[PDB]
Amino acid sequence: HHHHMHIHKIQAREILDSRGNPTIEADVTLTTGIIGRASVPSGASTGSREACELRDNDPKRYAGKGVQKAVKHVNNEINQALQGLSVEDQENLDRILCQLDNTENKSHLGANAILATSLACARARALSLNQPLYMTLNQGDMMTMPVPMMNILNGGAHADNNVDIQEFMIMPIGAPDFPVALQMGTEIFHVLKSVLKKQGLNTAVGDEGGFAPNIQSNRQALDLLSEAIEKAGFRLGEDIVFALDVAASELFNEGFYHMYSENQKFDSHQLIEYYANLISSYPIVSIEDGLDEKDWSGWKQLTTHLGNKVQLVGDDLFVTNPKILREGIAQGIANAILIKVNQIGTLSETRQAIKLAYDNGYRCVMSHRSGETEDTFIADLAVASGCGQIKTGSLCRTDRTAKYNQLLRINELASLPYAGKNIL
Amino acid sequence: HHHMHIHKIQAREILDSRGNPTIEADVTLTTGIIGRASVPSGASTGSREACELRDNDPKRYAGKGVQKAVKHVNNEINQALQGLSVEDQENLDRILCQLDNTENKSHLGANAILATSLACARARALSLNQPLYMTLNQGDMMTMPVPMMNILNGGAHADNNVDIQEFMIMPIGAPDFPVALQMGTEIFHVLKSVLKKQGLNTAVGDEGGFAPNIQSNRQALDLLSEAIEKAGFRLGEDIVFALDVAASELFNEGFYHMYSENQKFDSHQLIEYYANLISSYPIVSIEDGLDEKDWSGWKQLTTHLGNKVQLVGDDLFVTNPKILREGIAQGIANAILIKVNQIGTLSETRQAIKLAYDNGYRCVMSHRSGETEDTFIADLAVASGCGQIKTGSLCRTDRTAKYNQLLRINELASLPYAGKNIL
Ligand SMILES: [Mg+2]
Ligand SMILES: [Mg+2]
Ligand SMILES: [Mg+2]
Ligand SMILES: [Mg+2]
Repeated sequence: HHHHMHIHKIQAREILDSRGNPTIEADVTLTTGIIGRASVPSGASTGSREACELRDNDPKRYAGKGVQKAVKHVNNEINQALQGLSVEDQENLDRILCQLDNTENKSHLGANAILATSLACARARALSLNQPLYMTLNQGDMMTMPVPMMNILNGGAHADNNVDIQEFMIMPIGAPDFPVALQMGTEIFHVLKSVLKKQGLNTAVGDEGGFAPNIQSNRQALDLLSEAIEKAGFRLGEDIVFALDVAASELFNEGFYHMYSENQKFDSHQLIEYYANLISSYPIVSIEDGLDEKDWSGWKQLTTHLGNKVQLVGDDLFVTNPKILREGIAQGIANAILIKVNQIGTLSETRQAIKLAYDNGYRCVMSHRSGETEDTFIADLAVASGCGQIKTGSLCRTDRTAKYNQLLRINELASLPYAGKNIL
Repeated sequence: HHHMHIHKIQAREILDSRGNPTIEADVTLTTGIIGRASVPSGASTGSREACELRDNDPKRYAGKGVQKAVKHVNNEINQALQGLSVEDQENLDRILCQLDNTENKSHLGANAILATSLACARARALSLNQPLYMTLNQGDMMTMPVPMMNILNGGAHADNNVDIQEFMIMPIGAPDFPVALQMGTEIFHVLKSVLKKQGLNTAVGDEGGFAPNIQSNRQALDLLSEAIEKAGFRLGEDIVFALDVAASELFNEGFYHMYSENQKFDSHQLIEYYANLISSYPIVSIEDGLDEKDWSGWKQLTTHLGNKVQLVGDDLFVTNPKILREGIAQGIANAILIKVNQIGTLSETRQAIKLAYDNGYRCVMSHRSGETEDTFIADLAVASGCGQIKTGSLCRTDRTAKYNQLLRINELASLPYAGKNIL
């Protein structure tokens, strides 16, 4: 009977994210007793057009970062708005949530309250169907185990070192399947720890589990990773390639991009040239947010000049937002989008952005935030969407490894190809 | 009772919070219910811990694969347990121990055995349609535990110069557990500002505590004190300290080496050193203050300071009822750190707890420095009524997942918070 998908109750609670800041978790209980549960991540380098992350701003509670207001919105308005409705229709529930909030940026109820509800409903649906989450999430795309881009040296907003570039990532693109890809990246990660330790560089980790040394230059960071790849026995280019998240909106000030670690200040043109030179020296296949979220003329130039040679990922540029991605597609900027559910607030709108990217030749990279939880939703969504690439952290900290472990579990019975080099 | 019978047991290799392989098991009942559990891994491991079976293939995960343990679950353990009931935890655990037939579980591996033991416990809870902590209680009065929160990491958990492994705060003055978690978190974030303002490292070690270099252990305690005060809490009334020295890591050739302070100590001298710390700071608990083999030292420590401070045996006892029994008889320590993977079954862990309770020893439910997303120790801490948990700093989901599970239990458990009763 299909009334078994009807919602009995929705509730939320405050939990801690992986940085120690509160975030929201929602439980959706159906009339059969089944409970779908999901929690919401939180970024540090957040684009200016991300949907509203509703916080309490009480200085006497968690330094103003409580989320009891968002919890209260789930317990009250959202619960009573959705009770008796079916979780079988994800689009209908997300539509009701957006209309209940009735603001462009989800600032009445909070994008975190809406997303917690949206994802918990998706899990309640999957439990009702008695199928793994990734199966219930697929909308016809050919599923693959994704290639991970693994952020093993952290900088920028994620660490207190002098590193300007936010993320230095390795991608085990030459691996034959996902378990071996994880093994390769893990082995490189541990060799990198030894390489750093021998040079007296910091091996404590930043927010995403990558080491947080001070570096002499971005090139030194890439040299250190190259050294670790070689000492682990893998081949640059053939086995492992590089991806970067510059998070350049964090470096843009007063009309210039500031590479403080290198005492350099670049206009847009000079930073494009800077990237072209890095690409000619290292196998960098992907650059995320190479330019500022408002530098649309720069992004167009970057895409024309280097887009044939490298993947260019809009993160803050697009904020997982179909309206913004549509404008970017029309203007010809970037060729990939970083998919962050909590940048937009619902599964359904995330799916819109994915469809708009696929239909127009853009790749999708499924992504964590730097503030994670134990929730592994993005592992199932990466597989289900067939996007072929995931960005979910270094190889330490369970906020990251829990996603890698969920991919290992999915790989057991999914009988799916590894995206591998097809992502190029 | 047909609904509690085992259909199949299987295992898989996953990554722990340090990036090293570990084992996770699924126990599938004839009803289709699946109990799942994974196994943590220590860094400063006692010499008498049960065998953590690794593959030792240098071409694979630097020799730290656990496929041998996974295969022991898939084959020997599955075949031995097919058709038995998870209703009786002691029976399954007895069967697992007899199947291995070695003193330190070196044939199947304590990790293979523990993964099965805990997965069976979960499948049992699910079959009873009861929260895990409910199904784990064995008559003790349940409480929400006071957390000791390791917010400055050293020793084997970070590559800084810090000798003491763990500097912990305990929000003993909090009215309930959510407020205790809030207190510790607020201090954690303030401590980050304190360190950052002094130019000290705020990247984190294995358990989520900051990993700066320090001038001395007193300086570290001063830095924690400054953060407690700037966060607006009171030393003593609100917040007290606990330490894990992991002194077996510091012991070599008759002396304990505090390299960071350019000093070494014999056992007698290190006892004095603790006495002086305790008189300068509100330290209420010292774990592994002496080497795992320094039994004469531990006796002296216990007689001299045991009425003033909690003395937690960790490597001293390795959650092993046989060793705890010897220690109680000799009068050493007054608490035990409970680590399921030091002994290898839930049933033997429960034996240690009961043996401690029956003799006036306190129990501290504990993580390992290498954790997984598994939150079993949150439910076990509550179910045991031990009143104290050690499960990490206030960042890294390997730690916060356990605090989050305690928040979830607290919602409907209607249980008191152990508070100052832990003294
Ligand atoms: Mg960002
Ligand atoms: Mg980014
Ligand atoms: Mg230890
Ligand atoms: Mg210890």
